[PDB]
Amino acid sequence: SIPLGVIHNSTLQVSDVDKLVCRDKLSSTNQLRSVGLNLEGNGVATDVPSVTKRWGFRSGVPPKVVNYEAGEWAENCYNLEIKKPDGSECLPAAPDGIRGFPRCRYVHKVSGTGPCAGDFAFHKEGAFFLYDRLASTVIYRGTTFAEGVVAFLISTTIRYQATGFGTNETEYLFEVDNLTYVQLESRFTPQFLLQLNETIYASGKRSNTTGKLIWKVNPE
Amino acid sequence: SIPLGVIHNSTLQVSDVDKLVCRDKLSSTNQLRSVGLNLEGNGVATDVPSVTKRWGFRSGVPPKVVNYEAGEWAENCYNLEIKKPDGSECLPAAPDGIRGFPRCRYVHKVSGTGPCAGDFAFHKEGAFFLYDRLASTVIYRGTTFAEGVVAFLISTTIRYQATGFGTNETEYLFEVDNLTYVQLESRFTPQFLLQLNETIYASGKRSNTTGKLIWKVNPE
Amino acid sequence: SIPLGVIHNSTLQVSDVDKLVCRDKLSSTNQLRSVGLNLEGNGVATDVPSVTKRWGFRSGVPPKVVNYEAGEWAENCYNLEIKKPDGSECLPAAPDGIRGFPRCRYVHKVSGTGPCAGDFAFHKEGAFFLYDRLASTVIYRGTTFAEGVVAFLISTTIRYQATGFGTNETEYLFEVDNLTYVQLESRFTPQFLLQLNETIYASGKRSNTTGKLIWKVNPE
Amino acid sequence: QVQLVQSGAEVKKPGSSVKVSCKASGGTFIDYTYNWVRQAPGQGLVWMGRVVPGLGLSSYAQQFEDRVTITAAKSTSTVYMELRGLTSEDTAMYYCARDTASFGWLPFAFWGQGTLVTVSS
Amino acid sequence: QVQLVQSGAEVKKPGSSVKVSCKASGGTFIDYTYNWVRQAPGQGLVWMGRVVPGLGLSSYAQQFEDRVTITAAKSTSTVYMELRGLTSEDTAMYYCARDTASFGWLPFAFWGQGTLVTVSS
Amino acid sequence: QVQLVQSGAEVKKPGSSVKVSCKASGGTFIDYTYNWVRQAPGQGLVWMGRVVPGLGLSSYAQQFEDRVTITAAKSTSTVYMELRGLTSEDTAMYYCARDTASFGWLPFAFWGQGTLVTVSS
Amino acid sequence: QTVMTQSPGTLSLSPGERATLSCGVSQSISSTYFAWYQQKVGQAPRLLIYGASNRASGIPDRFSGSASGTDFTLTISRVEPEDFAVYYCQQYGSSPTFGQGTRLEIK
Amino acid sequence: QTVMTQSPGTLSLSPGERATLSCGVSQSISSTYFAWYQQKVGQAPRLLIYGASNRASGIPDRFSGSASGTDFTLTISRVEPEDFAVYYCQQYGSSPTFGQGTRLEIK
Amino acid sequence: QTVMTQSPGTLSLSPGERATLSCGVSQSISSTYFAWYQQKVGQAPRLLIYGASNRASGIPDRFSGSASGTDFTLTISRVEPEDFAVYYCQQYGSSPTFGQGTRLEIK
Amino acid sequence: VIVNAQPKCNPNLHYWTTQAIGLAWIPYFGPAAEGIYTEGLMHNQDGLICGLRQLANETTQALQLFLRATTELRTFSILNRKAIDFLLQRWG
Amino acid sequence: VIVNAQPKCNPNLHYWTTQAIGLAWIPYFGPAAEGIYTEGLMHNQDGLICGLRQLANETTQALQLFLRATTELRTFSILNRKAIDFLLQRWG
Amino acid sequence: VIVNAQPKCNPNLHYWTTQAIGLAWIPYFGPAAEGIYTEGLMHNQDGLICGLRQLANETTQALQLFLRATTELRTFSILNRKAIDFLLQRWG
Ligand SMILES: *[C@@H]1O[C@H](CO)[C@@H](O[C@@H]2O[C@H](CO)[C@@H](O[C@@H]3O[C@H](CO[C@H]4O[C@H](CO)[C@@H](O)[C@H](O)[C@@H]4O)[C@@H](O)[C@H](O)[C@@H]3O)[C@H](O)[C@H]2NC(C)=O)[C@H](O)[C@H]1NC(C)=O
Ligand SMILES: *[C@@H]1O[C@H](CO)[C@@H](O[C@@H]2O[C@H](CO)[C@@H](O[C@@H]3O[C@H](CO[C@H]4O[C@H](CO)[C@@H](O)[C@H](O)[C@@H]4O)[C@@H](O)[C@H](O)[C@@H]3O)[C@H](O)[C@H]2NC(C)=O)[C@H](O)[C@H]1NC(C)=O
Ligand SMILES: *[C@@H]1O[C@H](CO)[C@@H](O[C@@H]2O[C@H](CO)[C@@H](O[C@@H]3O[C@H](CO[C@H]4O[C@H](CO)[C@@H](O)[C@H](O)[C@@H]4O)[C@@H](O)[C@H](O)[C@@H]3O)[C@H](O)[C@H]2NC(C)=O)[C@H](O)[C@H]1NC(C)=O
Ligand SMILES: *[C@@H]1O[C@H](CO)[C@@H](O[C@@H]2O[C@H](CO)[C@@H](O[C@@H]3O[C@H](CO)[C@@H](O)[C@H](O)[C@@H]3O)[C@H](O)[C@H]2NC(C)=O)[C@H](O)[C@H]1NC(C)=O
Ligand SMILES: *[C@@H]1O[C@H](CO)[C@@H](O[C@@H]2O[C@H](CO)[C@@H](O[C@@H]3O[C@H](CO)[C@@H](O)[C@H](O)[C@@H]3O)[C@H](O)[C@H]2NC(C)=O)[C@H](O)[C@H]1NC(C)=O
Ligand SMILES: *[C@@H]1O[C@H](CO)[C@@H](O[C@@H]2O[C@H](CO)[C@@H](O[C@@H]3O[C@H](CO)[C@@H](O)[C@H](O)[C@@H]3O)[C@H](O)[C@H]2NC(C)=O)[C@H](O)[C@H]1NC(C)=O
Ligand SMILES: *[C@@H]1O[C@H](CO)[C@@H](O)[C@H](O)[C@H]1NC(C)=O
Ligand SMILES: *[C@@H]1O[C@H](CO)[C@@H](O)[C@H](O)[C@H]1NC(C)=O
Ligand SMILES: *[C@@H]1O[C@H](CO)[C@@H](O)[C@H](O)[C@H]1NC(C)=O
Ligand SMILES: *[C@@H]1O[C@H](CO)[C@@H](O)[C@H](O)[C@H]1NC(C)=O
Ligand SMILES: *[C@@H]1O[C@H](CO)[C@@H](O)[C@H](O)[C@H]1NC(C)=O
Ligand SMILES: *[C@@H]1O[C@H](CO)[C@@H](O)[C@H](O)[C@H]1NC(C)=O
Repeated sequence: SIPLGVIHNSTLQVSDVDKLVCRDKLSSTNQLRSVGLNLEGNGVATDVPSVTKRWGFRSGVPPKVVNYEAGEWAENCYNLEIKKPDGSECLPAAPDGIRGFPRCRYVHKVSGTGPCAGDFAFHKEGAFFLYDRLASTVIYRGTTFAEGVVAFLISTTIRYQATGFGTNETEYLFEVDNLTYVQLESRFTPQFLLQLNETIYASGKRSNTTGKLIWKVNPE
Repeated sequence: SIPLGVIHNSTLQVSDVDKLVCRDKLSSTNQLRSVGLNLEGNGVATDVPSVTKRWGFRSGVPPKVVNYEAGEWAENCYNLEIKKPDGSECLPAAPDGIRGFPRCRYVHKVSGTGPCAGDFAFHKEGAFFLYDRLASTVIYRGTTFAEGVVAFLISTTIRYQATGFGTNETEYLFEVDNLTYVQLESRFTPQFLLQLNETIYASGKRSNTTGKLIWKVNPE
Repeated sequence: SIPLGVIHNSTLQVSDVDKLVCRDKLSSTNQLRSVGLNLEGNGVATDVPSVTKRWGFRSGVPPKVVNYEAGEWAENCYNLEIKKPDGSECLPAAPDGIRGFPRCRYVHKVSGTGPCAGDFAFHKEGAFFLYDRLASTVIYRGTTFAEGVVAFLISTTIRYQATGFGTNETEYLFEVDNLTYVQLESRFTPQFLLQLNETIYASGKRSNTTGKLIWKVNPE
Repeated sequence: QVQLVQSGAEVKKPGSSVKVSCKASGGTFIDYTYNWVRQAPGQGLVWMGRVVPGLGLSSYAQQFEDRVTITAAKSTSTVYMELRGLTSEDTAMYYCARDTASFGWLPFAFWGQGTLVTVSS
Repeated sequence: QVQLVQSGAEVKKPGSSVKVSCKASGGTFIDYTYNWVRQAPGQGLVWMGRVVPGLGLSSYAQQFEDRVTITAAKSTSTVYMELRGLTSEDTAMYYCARDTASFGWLPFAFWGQGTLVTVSS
Repeated sequence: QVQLVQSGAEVKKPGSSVKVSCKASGGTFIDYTYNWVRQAPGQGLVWMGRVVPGLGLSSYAQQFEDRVTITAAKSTSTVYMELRGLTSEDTAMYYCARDTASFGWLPFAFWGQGTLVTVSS
Repeated sequence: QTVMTQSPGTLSLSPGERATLSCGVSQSISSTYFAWYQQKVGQAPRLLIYGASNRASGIPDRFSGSASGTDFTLTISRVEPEDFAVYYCQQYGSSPTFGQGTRLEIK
Repeated sequence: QTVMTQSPGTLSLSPGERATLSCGVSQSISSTYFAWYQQKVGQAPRLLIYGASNRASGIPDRFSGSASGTDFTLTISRVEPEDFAVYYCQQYGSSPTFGQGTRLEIK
Repeated sequence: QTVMTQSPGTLSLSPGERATLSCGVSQSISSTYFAWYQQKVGQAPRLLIYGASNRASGIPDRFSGSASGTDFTLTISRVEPEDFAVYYCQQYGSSPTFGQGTRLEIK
Repeated sequence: VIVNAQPKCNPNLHYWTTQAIGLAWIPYFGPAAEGIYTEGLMHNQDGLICGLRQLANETTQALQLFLRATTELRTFSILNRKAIDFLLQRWG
Repeated sequence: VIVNAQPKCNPNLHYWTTQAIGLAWIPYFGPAAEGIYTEGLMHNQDGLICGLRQLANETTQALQLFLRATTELRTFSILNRKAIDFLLQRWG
Repeated sequence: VIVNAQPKCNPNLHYWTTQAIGLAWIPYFGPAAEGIYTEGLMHNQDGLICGLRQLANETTQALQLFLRATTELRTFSILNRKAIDFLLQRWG
C-alpha cells in the first residue's frame, strides 16, 4: 500500500496505489527509482544533542534494511562509537554490506559512552539511517550514516566525544588535541567550531603537558 | 512446476500450471498469498516419540528456507535442545532471521542428548519445520517450530527431557521439579500430564532432598 | 543494459535490449536461463602459471555473486589454498552457499604461499570464478572453481604446490610423495604429468627416507 | 492405626513370578503411599517400590527395575506387587508399609505381617 | 609592564555573589590570558579559572566549577569574574594575573593588587 | 659389470663451461640412474646430480644448482653433464657412477675412470 | 545416594545400662527427612523418631536423639530387656534408603 | 594532577647565609612548563625563574635553579633581608597548579 | 640433511692388525639406505657393504659391519696391505650424501 | 476441483497473519512483532478447508523438488514468478 | 498534486548516483565503488523538489508499516512488485 | 546475427543442469545435490555453440558494469527484470 511519485503534465503529483492512470506510461523498469533524501533539507537541526536526542534504544523490535539507487548529498552526517558504561558496545557491528553513505562534508563520529538499554538504537521519528545505498531502521556501530527518507519515484572528520550518550543528561566535546577540548553548544556551527579549533591549535594556547584543559565558549 | 490453489465458482479447485483460465482474474499481487498449515490437522500424532521418530539426521543434503505471510495457529509445537552424547550440539544454531512460529498453546522443548550422525535433522515425510513465517527443511537449535506444509493460494512450556534422542531406543520425561520426573506414554495428553504435574507438585508427594524420584504412570 | 541471446529463424542472434521483436515469443519465464561457459573453450591455457598470472590481488573493490541454472562441464578446474608468507590466509573463506562447480576431470588445488597485497583475488580479464552455480568476481579460499562467463539465453585431484603465489616470480610443484616433487612446465599436460607420477611412484625411484628429492623434467 | 493384611507363604520355582498383596483397611487407600519393601533374615530391610493411588503413580528401587511391578486396586483398597524372574536369592519376607503422606511426612508408620516368598528347586 | 587594576573590598552575606573585575591597561587585552586566582591569608595561592579573549574561551579549576564564571569585556579591556554561592570559607584576596601567552609562555608575569572578598553574617 | 667410458682431461678458462660425458655399455641405459659426482684430491666425494632416462627426469645437488645441467642421449646410451661458470675452485675429477636401481637399491655399483677438469688462467 | 552405615553395628549391654547409637551418611540429609526405628525379632520395625528428634506415638521418654548434616544419633537412657532390638536409620525424603541395622544384645 | 610539595616548607637563616629549596612533583613536568616565584608579604608573587632555569626580568644573579623529571630546585647564593619571602612552585603548561609555598624566615 | 662424520678420520695400523671405523649421522638413516665403500688411491671407490650389513660382490669375509639409528660401523678382522684405503659412508635413499672419508694408513 | 482423501481432516481454522497501522510505523514506538499479528476463526464452508489441506499436501512434493533444483537458501520469489507467468502466459 | 506543508524546504539538490563504463568492468582494474558515483545540481523547477520532499515524508509511514509486516531483513523488491502491479492492474 | 571472432572455438558441449523427481522430494531420503545433475552432449548445429560463446564474452562486460552499480552481493534477479521489461516494453 506504498504510494509512488509521478510527474503530472506540469508539476509533481501523488501517484495512486489503486487507480489506473491513462497517462502513466511505463515502458521500462528503468523508470522506477529509489531515491534517498536527507531530513536536514526539511529543517532538522544537525547539532549534536539535537540529533542524539532523536535516537534511542529499544528492545524486541527487529531491524529492517531497504535499497536506494540514488540520493541527495548530505552536508551533515554522523557515526557512533558508543560503548555501554562498562565498555560493552551499545551498537551491534554493522553487518556485511553496510557501508557509509557515498558523500558528505562534515562527518561526525560521536565516540564515547552511555547507558543503552534495548537491543537497537532506533530513530524516534522513524527516519532511516542511510548507509551506503542501503538504509536501515537502526544505527550500526562504526559506520556513518545520513538521516533521511525514501521517495519511491518514477571532506572532514570532526569526531566529537560523548558522555551519557543514550540518556537525556549528556555532555559532548570537540577534540582539538588529546588534552584539549571544547564544550559544545548549538549556537556554534561546524564552521565556527573548526575555525575555533585551528585558532586554538595554531596559537598554541592549549594544554601542552599531560593534563586535560577543557574550554567553554564565552557566553557572547 | 508448483500448482496453486484457486477458488472455483463454488468450492476450491486445483489451479493449473499450464492452462490459461479465463475466469482466473488476477488484478493484483495482493491476491497471491503463502499460507502455512499444521499437519496436526491431518491427524498427525503429537506425542513425543511420535514426533521425534518422524525426524532424523542425514548428511550431504543442504537445508532450504521458504516464506509465509499467514498460517494456522498450532495447538502443539516443539523445540529441540539436543546435544550429541558427549555434549557436542546435534543441531546448528538457528541463523539470523529464524524465530519460532507466532502462536501456539503447548510448546515442548525436548531437551536432552542422543546420537545425531548427519549434518541436519530433516523431516522424514518431508514436512517443513515452521519457524516464524520462514519455514525450513531442517530443525534449528534452540528455536521452536510447528510441523507443516505450504499452500500457495489465490501460553505454556512443557520442556520434556530426552535420552537417546536421535535413535529408535529412547526415553522421555516430564519434569515436575529438579528431582521429580514422570515417564511419558502416548495415551497421556498434555492436559493429563499438566493436571498430573499440578497434583504432584501441590500435594508435595515428590522428592524433597537431592535424590531423583522418577514416577511411572500406573497401567490403568 | 545487458543483452540476451535469442534464436533466429536459422542460427543464433543477438537479442536487443531496446527493440521489440515480433517473433520473440515468450510464453513463460522457463524460457530464460542462465548458463555458465568455461573459457578453456575459447583457447585459454590451463597451465598453472598461465592461470595464476591471470589472477591477482587488489583492494577497495567489493566482490559480486551471480546465479546459474546450467553450464558446461569443465575439463580443467582450480582451487586455492594460499597463505600469506607468514601463514596469514590470502583468501577469505568461502561464505555459506559457495561450493565448487558440479563436475570436472582435472581439479588442481595449488596450495602454498605468496605475497597477496589487496583484499581479494580478482580475475584480471574480468572472468568469473565459477562456484557451484553461483559464480563470483573473487576467488574464495578452499573452494574450487571453473574459469568462465555468463550467457543469459532464451574424477582426480592433482594438488600442485606453490611458492610466491601472488607475484610474477613463482615456482610450482607436482607432488608424488611427501619427499618427491616434479617441477612444472607448460609443455606438460595433466595426462603427461599423471603418467609420469605413476611411473615414478610405481618404479620406486624416488626419495624413500626423510629428505626431499625434486626432479626436473629433461629438456627433450 | 490403619491396617495392612497379607497372604501366607508360597513356594515358587526359579524363573517364575509371585503376586503378593496387602489389603488396606481402617483408613484411606487413596491418601497414602503404599510401599513395598523386602527383608530376608540377616540382610536388613530394603525398599522395592511404591504406589500412590491418589497420584496414580508408582516408582521403583533401581535393583528391582522391571522385575518388580507395583499397582493397586482402588476398588478393593488393595496394594499389589508382582515379582518376576524369581531365583533362590529372592527368598525373603515381603511387606507393605504405609507411610504418613497424609500427615506431610514420608516414613513408615503402619506395617504388615510379611508374606514369605520362597524360591527353590 | 602591562597593568591590572582592581576594585576595593566588599562584604557579602552567605548565599549571595560577588562580581569582581580587573581593568587591563598599558597593553593588549586580546593577546593575553587573564587568569583569576585566589589567596586567603595562610592558605597559599590557587587558580580559579581563566579567559582568553583572543580565543573567546574560558576554563576553570574543578573546585570552582559552576560557582565561578569568568568573562571579559573586550570593549572596555576588562576582565570579569563572578563568584556565587558565597560562604565564610570563601573570604580571600582575589586577583587577576596576566600570563605571558604573547611570549609563548604560560606563567604569570603581571599581577594586580587584590580585591578582598569578605563573607560574613 | 656394466661400464662407463669417459673422455680425457681438459683445461678451461674462468667464466666458461665444460661438457663431459660417459658412454654406457654392457648394459641398459634406460634402467639405471646415471649420477654425476665430483672429487678434487684431498676433498672427498660429493654428488652433483643425476639423470634417470627411464623416468626422463633429473635432479641436482643444491650447491650445483643451475651451474650444472644433466642430460642424456638415449640414442647413444651416453650420459651428459655441463658445468658452467667455471672457476679454479672447480678443478676436480668428474665421474659418472651407475646405481643399482634395476636391483631395487640406490648406491653406486659401477664407476668410471674420471675426467679431469682443470680451470686456470 | 544417602548411604548409611550404622555404628556400632552391634551393642552388648546388661539391661539397665545406658546406650548410644549413631549413623553416618554419605551426604547430608535434612533432619526432617530422617527417622529412627526399633525392630523386634520377627516383627516389622516400629518408628521411634521423626525428623531425627520427635518421638513417635507410643514411644517412651527414655528414647531420644538428634541430628544435623551427616551425623544422626539415637540414645536410650536405660536399655530395658524389651529394647534389645535392631535399630535402623531411614532416609525418606526421596527414593528411600536404610542402613544395615544395629543389634542391641543382652550382656 | 602535578601535585607539588615544597620542602623545606620553611627555612630559618641569618641574612647573608646560603639557602636551597626544592619541590617534588607527583608527575614529571617538563622543565619548560615549570616556574619559581618570590612572594613578599602582602604582595602578589613575583616570577623568578622561567622553565625552571631562566631568570625573569629584574631578577638578581644570586637567584638560580634547575630541574628535570619530578625534581625542581631553587637556590639563593646569599639570602638578603629582602629575600625572606614565600617561595612558590608553579606548573603552567595545562590547568595550572601551585605548591603550598615555602617561607624563608630570619634567624 | 644426513650429515656424516667419520671417526677416526684416519687410522694407523701395521698390516695384520684388527681395525674398526664408525660414522655418526645427524639423523637416523634406515640401515637399508646406507652403504660402505673402499677407495684405493687414484681409483673410483668400491662398494663394500649394502644396507650397512651385506657384503657386495667380490668382497672378502674379513669385511663386516652393521647399523641402526645414527650408528654405522665397519670392521676388518685383519687389515691387509691392500686394505689401507679411504673408507666412505654413503646415504643413498634420497638426495645422497657422503662423509669426509677415513684413511687407513700403514704403521 | 480438489478432493480431500486422507484418514481425517480438521474442519476449523484458527488463523493468524499480520497488519500494521498507526504510530507503530515508528519501530521504537510500536510493539514487538509478535504483537502485530491479527487473528480469527473460519469454517469449512462448502469444503474449502479440507480442500486446502489436501492441496498443500499435494503441493509439498512439487515445492521440494523445485527447491532441490535451486541455489538460493531463501527462495521467497515463488509467487512473484507466478505473477509474471500469469501475465506472460497470455501476453507473451 | 502534492503540496509541501512543513516549516521549511531546501529548494536545491546536490545529487548523486552511479554509472559504470569502460575497462572498469574488470574489478581489479577499475576504481573502488566510492569513485563510480556521478553528480550534479538540480533546482526546484515548478515546485518539484519541495513536492518530492513532501512525498518522501508521507511515504515513510507506509514504508515502515509495510516493512513491519514482512519477514525479510533486506527487502529490495518493492519496485519490482510495483512494476508487476502496474501491468497486472490493467492486464489481469 | 552473432559472429564468433576469436582465435579458437570449442564446437562441442558437455552440458549439465539439474532435475528432481520422485521420493527425492524428501531431503533425508534423496541424494546429495551433486547427484541431481543431469547431463549430455550437444554439437555446433548451424554455428550455435560458437555464437553462444561469443555472446557470453560480449555480455560479460555489460554484466560487470551492471553489477558495479548495484548494492546486492547476490543479484539473482536479472532475468526476472528482463521478463518484466519484455512485457512492459509492449504493454506499458
Ligand atoms: C514528516 O513530517 C512531519 C511534519 O509534517 C514531522 O512531524 C514533526 O516532527 C517534529 C520533530 O522533527 C515535531 O516537533 C518536536 O518533536 C519533539 C519530540 O518530542 C518527543 O518526546 C517527548 C518527550 O517528553 C514527547 O512528549 C513527544 O510526544 C515526542 O515523543 C518535541 O519534544 C518538540 O516539542 C516538538 O513537538 C513536530 O511536532 C511533528 N509534527 C507533527 C504534525 O507531527 C515528521 O517527524 C517527519 N518524518 C520524519 C521521519 O522525520
Ligand atoms: C501427505 O499425505 C500423504 C497421505 O495421502 C501422507 O502419506 C502417509 O504418511 C503416513 C505417515 O504420516 C504413512 O503411515 C506410516 O508411515 C510410517 C513411516 O515408516 C518409515 O520407516 C519405516 C522403517 O521400517 C519404513 O519401512 C517406511 O517405508 C517409512 O520410511 C510407517 O512405519 C507406518 O507403518 C505407516 O506406514 C502412510 O503410509 C503414508 N501414505 C501414503 C499413501 O504414502 C504424507 O506423509 C503427507 N505429507 C507430509 C509432508 O506429511
Ligand atoms: C573476451 O574476448 C576477448 C577477445 O575478443 C578477450 O581479450 C583478449 O584476452 C587475451 C588474454 O586472454 C589478451 O592476450 C594477452 O593478454 C596478456 C595480458 O597482459 C596484461 O598485463 C600486462 C603487463 O605488462 C599489460 O601490459 C597488459 O595490457 C595486460 O593488462 C598480455 O600479456 C599478452 O601479451 C596478450 O596481449 C588479448 O590481447 C585480448 N584481446 C583484445 C582484443 O582485447 C577477453 O579477455 C575475453 N573475456 C574474458 C573475461 O576473458
Ligand atoms: C583541527 O585543527 C587541526 C590542526 O591544524 C587539523 O589537523 C591537521 O590537518 C592538516 C591537514 O589540513 C595535517 O597536515 C598534513 O599531515 C600529513 C601527515 O601524514 C602530511 O602528509 C600532509 O602533507 C600535511 O602536512 C596536520 O598534521 C593535522 N594536525 C593534527 C594535530 O591533526 C584538524 O583537521 C582540525 N579539525 C577539523 C575537524 O577540521
Ligand atoms: C507444573 O506445575 C508447576 C507448579 O504449579 C507450574 O509452575 C508454577 O506456575 C505458577 C504460575 O501459574 C508460578 O507462580 C508465579 O511465579 C512468579 C515468579 O516470578 C510470580 O511473579 C507470579 O505472581 C506467580 O506467583 C510458580 O512459581 C511456578 N512454580 C514452579 C515450581 O515452576 C508449572 O508451570 C507446571 N508445568 C506446566 C507445563 O504447566
Ligand atoms: C599419483 O600416483 C599415486 C600412486 O598410484 C596415485 O595414488 C594412489 O591411487 C590409488 C587409486 O587409484 C590408491 O589405491 C586405493 O586406496 C584405498 C585406500 O583407502 C583403497 O580402499 C582402494 O581399494 C585402493 O587400493 C592408492 O592408495 C594411492 N596411493 C597414494 C600414495 O596416494 C595418485 O592418485 C596419482 N596422482 C594423480 C593426480 O593422479
Ligand atoms: C531526565 O529525566 C528525569 C525524569 O526521569 C528528570 O528528572 C531529569 O531532570 C531529566 N534530565 C534532563 C537533562 O533532561
Ligand atoms: C593522541 O596521541 C597519539 C599518539 O600517542 C596520536 O596518534 C593521536 O593523533 C593524538 N590525538 C589527538 C587528538 O591529537
Ligand atoms: C533399533 O534397530 C535395531 C536394528 O538395527 C533393532 O535390533 C532394535 O530392536 C531397534 N530398537 C527399537 C527401540 O526399535
Ligand atoms: C532447579 O533449581 C534452580 C535453582 O538452582 C531453579 O532455578 C530451577 O527452576 C529448578 N528446576 C526445576 C524443574 O524446578
Ligand atoms: C617482476 O617484476 C619486476 C619489476 O617490478 C622485474 O624486475 C622482474 O624481472 C619480474 N619477474 C618476473 C619473473 O617476471
Ligand atoms: C604424507 O604423510 C602422511 C602421514 O603422516 C600421509 O597421510 C600423506 O598422504 C603423505 N603425503 C603424500 C603426498 O604422500
